[PDB]
Amino acid sequence: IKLLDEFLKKHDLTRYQLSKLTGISQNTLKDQNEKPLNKYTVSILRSLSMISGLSVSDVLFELEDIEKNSDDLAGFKHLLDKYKLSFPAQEFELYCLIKEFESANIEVLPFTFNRFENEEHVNIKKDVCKALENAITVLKEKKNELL
Amino acid sequence: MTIKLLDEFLKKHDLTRYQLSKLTGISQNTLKDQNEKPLNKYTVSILRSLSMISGLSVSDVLFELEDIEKNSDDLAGFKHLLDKYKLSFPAQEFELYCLIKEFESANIEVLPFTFNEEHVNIKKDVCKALENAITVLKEKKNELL
Repeated sequence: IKLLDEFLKKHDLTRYQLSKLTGISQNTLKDQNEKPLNKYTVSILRSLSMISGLSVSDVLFELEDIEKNSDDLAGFKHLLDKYKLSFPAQEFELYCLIKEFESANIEVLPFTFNRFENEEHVNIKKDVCKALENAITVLKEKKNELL
Repeated sequence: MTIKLLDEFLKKHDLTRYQLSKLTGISQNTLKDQNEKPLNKYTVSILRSLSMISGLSVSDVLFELEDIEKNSDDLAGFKHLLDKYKLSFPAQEFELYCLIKEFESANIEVLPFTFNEEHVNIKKDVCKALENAITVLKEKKNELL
């Protein structure tokens, strides 16, 4: 999806402009465009803040939000796309936990749902919400065992 | 001032580099290297690891690090001035800090502001000096946008 370009495009900006403003080379920025958010430096956040008018904090949040929307979310993307559901706060919380584990070099095995998808549900939205809350809880408990 | 950002952060949260290394598997010598870096070199990965161990959101971690950095920054000459007269203007100091770091991220040097007129209200006058300097950097930035 290319994270840097998505942010720039959201604000009607280009890597062309960013390169002229900052002196950062065209190929460096093409590289930057391929990087996952975990590789972004505060320096790049500051450059984007400068050109976009957003605080550094708000730049990071918009990039997180863009990344979150293309992320596998450890298997939940499939479930959310399939059933056409949206739980913004919970999805973001799950995303942040997943990225914490990644930053600690700890693998997060995908949540899987083959029994869930091969069973009847009274309310699918309620049931997926519950599954997402349950996944958040397991990841919090997994984190707690490390602290 | 070349304050050790990582240690200052961890110390404020009763944490050590040793604990951070335990959590993340990042070797203690790598964290010693990390401790020597200015904030502009910090990755989101590091911010996330600090968020994980501290219980603070990534946003709150970033802001704490920025505040630590800002409070030891030369502020293009204003630190000496602010220290001399024992004055504090947190929002204005931070806005000046933010602009300076924007320019540094754009490989643009900010030379220090230079400073015997009469002052009845030194608080007020240094505050305007600071506000004036902010405007200068904003105009300099606007010319580039």
